[PDB]
Amino acid sequence: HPETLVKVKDAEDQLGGRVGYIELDLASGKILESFRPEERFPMMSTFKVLLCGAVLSRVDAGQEQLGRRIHYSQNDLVEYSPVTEKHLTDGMTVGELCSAAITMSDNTAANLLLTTIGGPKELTAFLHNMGDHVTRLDSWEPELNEAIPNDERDTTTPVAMATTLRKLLTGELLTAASRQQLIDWMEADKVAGPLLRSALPAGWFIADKSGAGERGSRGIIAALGPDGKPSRIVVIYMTGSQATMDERNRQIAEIGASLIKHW
Ligand SMILES: [Ca+2]
Repeated sequence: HPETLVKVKDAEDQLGGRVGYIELDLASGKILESFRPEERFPMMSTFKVLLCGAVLSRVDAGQEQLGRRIHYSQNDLVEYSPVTEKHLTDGMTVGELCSAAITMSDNTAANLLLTTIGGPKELTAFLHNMGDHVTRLDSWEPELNEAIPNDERDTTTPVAMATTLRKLLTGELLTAASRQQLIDWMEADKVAGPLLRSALPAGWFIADKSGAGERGSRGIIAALGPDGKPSRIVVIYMTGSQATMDERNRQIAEIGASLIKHW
């Protein structure tokens, strides 16, 4: 039952392309283990957590309200909008849109939220303005989903993403209420069952967000730990192969099993 780094390397052997991995201690931020920590990978829908971090930062600044209701039209709807397509008459609140973006990966929700802050370059500026000079969003949905890398638009690195996620979930960049709101949305993720959650023992906490894309791309960002309390950040990305979805999923689940068994 392989050690985590051994399993990550084996996943890469099996899949082709690259697999990147990092594990951070949540309390201290120290890197516990890594593979390809500074190499770029497509974020895919993992960006939607960062987007809601930016929205919450605006809430904390008095520039946005989670209860603000956004109406939109049929023409706004893009691929993979399972929540927003149901609310053409009533619209959705900003907070509902973040729940849809994170928990269901809803693409129209993400686009609507990106509009509230001025687009992908403004999300990049938010990241830069928190000290992440690596991660960048360039595209809207579903173009992000539809894209082949190209290989620097819409990328992060395992360490930049992990670092950034820790800064959103801990410390004081966001208020206590906003850090808790963000982790709640991630805890409520509905579409990442095949990944880390498949390996998760009973009684553990997990808050996560997955992604998938063309050229064998798959990823997950998570805060997890035993006894109902997160205590580590894990980030896993893969890209650059011909792997099927079932194959990508199985490898992420097996990395997950190794990290749990060696915790
Ligand atoms: Ca290799």
